[PDB]
Amino acid sequence: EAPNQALLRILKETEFKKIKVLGSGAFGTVYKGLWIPEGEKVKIPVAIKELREATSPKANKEILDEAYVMASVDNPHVCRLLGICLTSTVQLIMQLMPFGCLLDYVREHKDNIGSQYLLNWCVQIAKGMNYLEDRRLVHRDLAARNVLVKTPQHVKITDFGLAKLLGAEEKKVPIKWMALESILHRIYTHQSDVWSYGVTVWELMTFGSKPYDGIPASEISSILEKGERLPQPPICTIDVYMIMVKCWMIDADSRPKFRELIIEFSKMARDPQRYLVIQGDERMHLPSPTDSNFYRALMDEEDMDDVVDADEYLIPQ
Ligand SMILES: */C=C\C(=O)Nc1cc(Nc2ncc(Cl)c(Nc3ccccc3S(=O)(=O)C(C)C)n2)c(OC)cc1N1CCN(CC)CC1
Ligand SMILES: [Cl-]
Ligand SMILES: [Cl-]
Ligand SMILES: [Cl-]
Ligand SMILES: [Cl-]
Repeated sequence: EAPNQALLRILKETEFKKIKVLGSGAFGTVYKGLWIPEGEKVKIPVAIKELREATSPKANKEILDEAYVMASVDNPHVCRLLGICLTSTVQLIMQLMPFGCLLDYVREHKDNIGSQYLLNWCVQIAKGMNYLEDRRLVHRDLAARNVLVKTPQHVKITDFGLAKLLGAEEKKVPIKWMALESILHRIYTHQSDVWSYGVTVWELMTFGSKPYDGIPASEISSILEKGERLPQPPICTIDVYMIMVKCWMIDADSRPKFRELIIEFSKMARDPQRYLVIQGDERMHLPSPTDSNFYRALMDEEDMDDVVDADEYLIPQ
């Protein structure tokens, strides 16, 4: 295979300050924060994923795998890794996605989310996945909770901790998002991801409902073998639902390519009303502020005159 000449950047902990906890897990905490590169004179809104514990070697090995992958990708719909910090525990410094989970987002704003937005998120997510396929990368954990929202206009994929190379046979499980071939055979492929992509498209079409809700995960393998699938969402045209259903074929080669899913949804986003029926589609506004005022309250700090988003902070430094 090709040599991987990604640069891994090492940051001083002095260069950045934590501001708020975004998420607390066992063995990890995620901070909203600010980062000032050294001698740069720019301020960069970051999220900082840190391990509370000392190893936890398996946990420690999993965070460095995640940094390895994230450092090795460059795409507008994949999340950037800015660098790592070699403190008592290892920290990942990544671009901050100010609007959070796409999952959280759809539930919080379901009454103000129009068809153009849904169709385009579908297009972008596919594009990210297609980029990962291009790089021979299998995500193995696509879901709406792992898609982050930079602006309402711009989502990016994330959570590469489980990400493996194709055919790697590398050393909880979501289950509901998992292809049948993955549940029975621990087989994972880009077309395995295509399945998870379908379940994600479903999660968005229902504004965040739980797949196979009230069904125990142990049951699911039998359900999918019988021929049962997720129901057709209300807002959902047969055309869109028919796309989901093809992602959920038994024969993974018959499932659509991410290459194709970009094209299909892209066409639908040209006439978004014809493929998704949303009550009051017109008087729907989703607000993205780009003002220097906007960043505060968050990281209220004081003066954000020198903010640069990660996407505008490029290197060779
Ligand atoms: C639905 C959970 C979520 O994503 N909440 C969230 C996310 C962000 N933005 C953001 N930007 C960059 C990163 Cl790396 C993360 N990571 C992150 C944040 C929170 C939980 C988990 C992760 S992670 O996927 O494990 C990463 C690989 C470490 N997040 C955000 O920016 C403001 C705010 C939120 N939330 C958290 C939940 N909160 C209500 C309790 C609403 C806003
Ligand atoms: Cl500082
Ligand atoms: Cl966490
Ligand atoms: Cl500096
Ligand atoms: Cl970058």
